[PDB]
Amino acid sequence: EYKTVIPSPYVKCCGTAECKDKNLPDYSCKVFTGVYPFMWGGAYCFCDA
Amino acid sequence: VYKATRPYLAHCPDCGEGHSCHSPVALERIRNEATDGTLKIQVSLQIGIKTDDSHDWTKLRYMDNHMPADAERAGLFVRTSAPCTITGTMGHFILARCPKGETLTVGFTDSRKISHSCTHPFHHDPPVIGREKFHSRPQHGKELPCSTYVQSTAATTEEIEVHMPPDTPDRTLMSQQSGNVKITVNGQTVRYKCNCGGSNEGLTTTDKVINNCKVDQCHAAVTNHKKWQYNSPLVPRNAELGDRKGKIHIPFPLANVTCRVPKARNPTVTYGKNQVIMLLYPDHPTLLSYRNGEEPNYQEEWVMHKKEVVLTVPTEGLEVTWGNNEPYKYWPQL
Amino acid sequence: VYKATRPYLAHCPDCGEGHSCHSPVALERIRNEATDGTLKIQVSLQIGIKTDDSHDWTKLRYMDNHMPADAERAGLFVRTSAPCTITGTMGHFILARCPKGETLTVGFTDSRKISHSCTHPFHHDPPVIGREKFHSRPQHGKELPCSTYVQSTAATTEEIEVHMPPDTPDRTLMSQQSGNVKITVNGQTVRYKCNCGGSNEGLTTTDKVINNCKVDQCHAAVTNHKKWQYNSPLVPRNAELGDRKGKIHIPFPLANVTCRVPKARNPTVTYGKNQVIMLLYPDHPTLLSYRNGEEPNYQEEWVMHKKEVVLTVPTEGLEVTWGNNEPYKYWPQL
Amino acid sequence: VYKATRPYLAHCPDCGEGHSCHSPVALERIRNEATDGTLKIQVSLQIGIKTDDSHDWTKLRYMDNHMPADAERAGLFVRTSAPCTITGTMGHFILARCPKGETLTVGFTDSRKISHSCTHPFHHDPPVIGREKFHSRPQHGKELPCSTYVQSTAATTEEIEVHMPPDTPDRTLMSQQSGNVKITVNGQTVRYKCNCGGSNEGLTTTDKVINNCKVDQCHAAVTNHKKWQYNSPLVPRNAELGDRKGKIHIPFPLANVTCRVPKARNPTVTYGKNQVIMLLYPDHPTLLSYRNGEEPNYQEEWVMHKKEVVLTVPTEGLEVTWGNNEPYKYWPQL
Amino acid sequence: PGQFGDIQSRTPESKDVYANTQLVLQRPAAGTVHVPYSQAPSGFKYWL
Repeated sequence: EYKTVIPSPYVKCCGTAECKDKNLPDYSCKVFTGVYPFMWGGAYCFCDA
Repeated sequence: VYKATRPYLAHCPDCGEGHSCHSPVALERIRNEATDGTLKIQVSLQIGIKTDDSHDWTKLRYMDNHMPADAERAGLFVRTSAPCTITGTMGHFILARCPKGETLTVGFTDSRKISHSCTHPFHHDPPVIGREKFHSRPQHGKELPCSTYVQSTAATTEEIEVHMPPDTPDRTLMSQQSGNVKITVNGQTVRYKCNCGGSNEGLTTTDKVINNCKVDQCHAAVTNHKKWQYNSPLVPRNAELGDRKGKIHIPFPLANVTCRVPKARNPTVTYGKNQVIMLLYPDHPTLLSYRNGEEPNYQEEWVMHKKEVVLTVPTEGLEVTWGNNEPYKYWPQL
Repeated sequence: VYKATRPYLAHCPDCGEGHSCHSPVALERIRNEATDGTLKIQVSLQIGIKTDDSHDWTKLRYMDNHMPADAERAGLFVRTSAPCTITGTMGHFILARCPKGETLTVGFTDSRKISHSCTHPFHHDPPVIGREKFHSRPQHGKELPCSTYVQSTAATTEEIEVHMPPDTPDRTLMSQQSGNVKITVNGQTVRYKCNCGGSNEGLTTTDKVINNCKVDQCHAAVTNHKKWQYNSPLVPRNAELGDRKGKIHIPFPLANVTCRVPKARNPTVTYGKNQVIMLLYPDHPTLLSYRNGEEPNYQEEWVMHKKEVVLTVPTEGLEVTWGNNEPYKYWPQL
Repeated sequence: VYKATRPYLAHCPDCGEGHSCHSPVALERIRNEATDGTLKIQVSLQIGIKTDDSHDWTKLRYMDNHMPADAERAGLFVRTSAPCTITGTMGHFILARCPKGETLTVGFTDSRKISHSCTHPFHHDPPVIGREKFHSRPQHGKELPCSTYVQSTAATTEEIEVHMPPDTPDRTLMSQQSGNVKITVNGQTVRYKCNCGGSNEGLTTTDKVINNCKVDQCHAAVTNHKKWQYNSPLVPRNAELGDRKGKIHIPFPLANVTCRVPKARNPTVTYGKNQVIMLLYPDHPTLLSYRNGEEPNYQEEWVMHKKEVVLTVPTEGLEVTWGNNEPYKYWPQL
Repeated sequence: PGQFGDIQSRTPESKDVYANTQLVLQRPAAGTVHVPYSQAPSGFKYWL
């Protein structure tokens, strides 16, 4: 049986993150734009867009 | 190890009545590799540890908004379609024996009551160990190889990834002075970002002021660097540091053990021309399997109640297995 | 409105262990028109109102034999095959999210403890909203039209019929003076009937005496005329007055809202001569639907586990919908 | 009869979490001959009797290691897949109405709390009385013959076998004098065995000494002779006496009674050439049965929801039974 | 993916393993920190 290693996502506030080709089995990387995430005490990022 | 680690708040899709929340009892991962049916559940809180890091089995520590708080272990519950039997608890891990279900819920009680629960969709229907679907575990029976998560507190084999925390958002950290932004740290590490010029970074251990900026243009979140947290996909990564990782041993690892399985009673056997007739009287669901030579033609059926079975015995021979009993062998007379 | 209305005792077929009783928690009607699965339950008692008519969410009022009494809201419970999640309570109405069941039970606790429950046969298995059978409600998902009973206290649209009460039988109202029947009203409206001549009717607001009659030959019951009660088929109509009716607005009306849902993963797609092959890997039950031109030939199946599907793609085209995902369109190459 | 009998400790395969123990609430036999679904459960303890032999319905007596002790009747519980409804308790016997299950658990609470339970594998799914699968028992309905275990305390018909005890191990009976083994009887019958020469048998009513032997090499157990105990296959037979047996009457015997059952609505009937068409609208599961002449060809089906049935009416005639309704008779026109 | 050999390890002690599991990362929910994904179920569990 396989196992899916998912680390903490890199939320780049006020910037654009870059995916690098890693030599790992079933390696998947995706950068999502227009993200505005929230934590318990409000928004995690200073920027709206 | 709990002096460096801490309980945390993470995303949960169902905190009650299908509504999402920043849960102090958030579900991370449910492990079901144990053939005995035992579930290894990972949660955002820490059981058996107090806020002062001391080990106490009657206590539980969870993230209460800004800082961790103590809760009772008796108030901790695990349920699927009905309540589960908790077999062991230590830190982020829970061991439970659950009935058949489609969801998995883990909850607790604070100090001022207020029940916090986290529901995740999880198909639980553990496969049968052996050839008999029984309810309670017996003292005596056939010894069959099975896997379980050991009840032992000790952490020596299995592990999890840990790193410095992210940022609990809190808008109360910022105020208007008088038409500018004032960030009051209160002896904590606060990560701030403002939609204004000059200074808008950090990670600060001291109070900061942003002149000619509005309170709505700014974002504040509890800072850190002094503590460790599980590398959770439900909590964001620390932006300042790179791919900095730590690792800690975890309790209840999976190991090869023995499972005791019950049996049944030998059926009343009657013979015929190249055939065998068995009057099966099962007290519980019992697996009935049979095979022939070159063409075995394997057939199986779970016998629930009183059933008469007519089986053809070929010249090569017929092998019949009735539950946990040793296989019966039949041959025709020349 | 609760100054005019009152909680009451009505017939229940099962008050515990299959035995019928005059229940203070009697079930009137169970409404299940809400597509989201929410049940609107009508009961004989009144939740959120005290005996003095004042509104208090922590309190409950029920008919305690002769007069109404106060009870705790925390002690109120709703269950089918397992306990339900109560989403709202006001007067005779309860909103609940229940698991799959064949019966519906609503109960509470008095003052001197004593649990009162009412069980009615009710088939509860709410239909799936969308094309995915999920457990917990998500924050983000596809917006689909659904109906629910609103959580709001306000009563402006829906209504129930009300009228002056029926009759609570009480033998303590009658006594022998000295070998005749004495009916002592005690500032109430009492309906009496005696198996003797002269006067045996009413409905009286004053004390009445029946000469040369036995106490066993008479029947006494407390009415009312000053209060209103739901037009219940489990309570008799007032014989004196005709078809006199009243009406009151009720909380939690049914309304059109939006239900959030999730989606599945895109299957590994392989093509062939006028056909499409999909390797479906569902994590939970997922609806698979497809249609062709003039003859659409609609077909649907709930996919539970790993299944390979071979679908014929006609010249006109084939539309395939896999769970909550947007429909896939397929056309053959010329 | 309880002055001669006593509660006892016996083997139980599951005392909690699949572990075997010497249980004070051990299950002996579960009787399910009652067609109404009532279970007659036999246990190792005695309900409604105190240690001083006096009858008290609020009390329970169980074997507390060496001597019997008092416990509360309120703490006594019976459960299968969910809790059962206890209908009667007296001595070793419990009457219970249980939901569908695969195991049977009977438990209680001591004095210093400590819950004791005994789980046995038992398939419980009681058959339907009549032709309708209902939940709660009605006041009015069709009178059908059924069997039950009567609620009455009185013991006049049914019986159980009793005899002098077997063996209760007690290490306090032996002491070192000064480096040898001293067995102090204390006016009881004690069975002793020592891993030393000379004398190591009995069954003694007097004090015995074993010279040049260690206390760890010896085994002591209280026999008894003054009390009676149920002839339990979970407790050993008294070795000294032969096949000496006693017998006592037991409460709640099985008897022929009447069970009240319910019914439904006449379907919309349409006729055709040698056939009958019925549009069935059931509110709950309803049994539909039919028969023809010389060849009746009996057929039956449980109707759950809206279903149209097409039945062939032969020249001899057709009899159709829809639930608890009187059978409908159909004949073709000449 | 979803078949016998979706994950292949030369020896049970091997560090680098082969993997072909239909792992596809999805866009996170509005204002939510999580990593949603769609994945072919265990080939070994399927083979069992």
